[PDB]
Amino acid sequence: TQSHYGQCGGIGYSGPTVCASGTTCQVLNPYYSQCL
Ligand SMILES: *[C@H]1O[C@H](CO)[C@@H](O)[C@H](O)[C@@H]1O[C@H]1O[C@H](CO)[C@@H](O)[C@H](O)[C@@H]1O
Repeated sequence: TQSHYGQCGGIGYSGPTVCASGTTCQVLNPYYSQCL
């Protein structure tokens, strides 16, 4: 899973998108979504 404060869903982001249990994937910007 993605770490806390990590990107959880960018458009074209091939890395860890699934937030860790206890973190919310908050889309902050078009490509930047962060596990908060
Ligand atoms: C958490 O770790 C992931 C890799 O294991 C990264 O992909 C994430 O973006 C996230 O890293 C960022 O946030 C953490 C918060 O603890 C910082 O420690 C990292 O340096 C980085 O800024």
